[PDB]
Amino acid sequence: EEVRQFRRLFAQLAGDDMEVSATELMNILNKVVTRHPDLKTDGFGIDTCRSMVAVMDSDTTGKLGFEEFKYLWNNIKKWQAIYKQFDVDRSGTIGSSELPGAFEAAGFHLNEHLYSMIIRRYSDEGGNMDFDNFISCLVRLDAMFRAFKSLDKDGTGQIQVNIQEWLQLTMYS
Amino acid sequence: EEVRQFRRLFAQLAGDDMEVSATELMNILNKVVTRHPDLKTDGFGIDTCRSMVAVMDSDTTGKLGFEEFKYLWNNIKKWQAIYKQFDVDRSGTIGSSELPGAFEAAGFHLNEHLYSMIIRRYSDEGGNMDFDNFISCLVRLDAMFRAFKSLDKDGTGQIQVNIQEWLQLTMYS
Ligand SMILES: [Ca+2]
Ligand SMILES: [Ca+2]
Ligand SMILES: [Ca+2]
Ligand SMILES: [Ca+2]
Ligand SMILES: [Ca+2]
Ligand SMILES: [Ca+2]
Ligand SMILES: [Ca+2]
Ligand SMILES: [Ca+2]
Repeated sequence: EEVRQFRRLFAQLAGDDMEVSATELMNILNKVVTRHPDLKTDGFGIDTCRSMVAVMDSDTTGKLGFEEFKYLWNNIKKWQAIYKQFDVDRSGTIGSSELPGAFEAAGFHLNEHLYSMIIRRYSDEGGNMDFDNFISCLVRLDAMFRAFKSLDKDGTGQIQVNIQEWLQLTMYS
Repeated sequence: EEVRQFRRLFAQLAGDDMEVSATELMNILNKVVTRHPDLKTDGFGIDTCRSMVAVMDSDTTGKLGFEEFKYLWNNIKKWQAIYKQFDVDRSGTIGSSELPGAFEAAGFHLNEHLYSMIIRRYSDEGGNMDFDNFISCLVRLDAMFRAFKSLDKDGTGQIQVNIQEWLQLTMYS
């Protein structure tokens, strides 16, 4: 069964301390993207992986346990499919005019101002976003959405935080 | 005069569009750290530089204007001196027990929980933080402190933000 083998894959990757570190994540992600040249990327750098691990480290162990990893992994599989689905011109990258569609297909409805911010931070000089940038952006985006929602359970449209919560949320990412 | 030559240095680095991009920043920072082997680092990666630029891009031009760059540059000079001052064992890295002193010397008084979060995100398996990590952490930390303060001018100890402000603040960094 697929479930059983994924479980084994995690155990194999996590190794000795049984959790996946940012370095362990980087290695499996780069080794996997290489098998997909149709996904333009300069690779998953260590800093990007430490950001993805932190944002996914809900139990604050510093690394990814099975569930955290499973969630991340499935999200990546889903976003990888979307990435290719919306790269209509086969540039191997998500361009400025393909981004809104890709994000909305991933379940994220942002506005013009937010999209421009995203492009400025995760896209290149030509408004192009490669695969590792696309994936890390969405991992972070999904996480920031979840964080806001969990802090606004009554749906008031606003959250209130002190400096310690603020720094924990913004720095550990 | 030093002021005049720094102004020229910025103009030279910013080039054609007269602002310093993340790539332009990365290049000058790496070319400068190399002249200091006493500063252990795997170098300033592009993703780290895009994070530093975004967090410093107060006018949201996507790049660093003279003032933004000047502020960043002076901060780095100041933190570089502190980095060496507190690396008492000359490991070329700021270790777990040197961190609190370094940060407090930089004007940041955090608590145990915040420091542990920092170590988990910016230090290595051995609790060691290299130069590029140290600098990018403080750039971000200083920025998150300023952002909170500007949103809490009455000093109530809390800020209240909607989802759009939240995402702008957390994603553009
Ligand atoms: Ca491990
Ligand atoms: Ca964890
Ligand atoms: Ca495309
Ligand atoms: Ca990239
Ligand atoms: Ca420029
Ligand atoms: Ca700017
Ligand atoms: Ca040291
Ligand atoms: Ca580093």
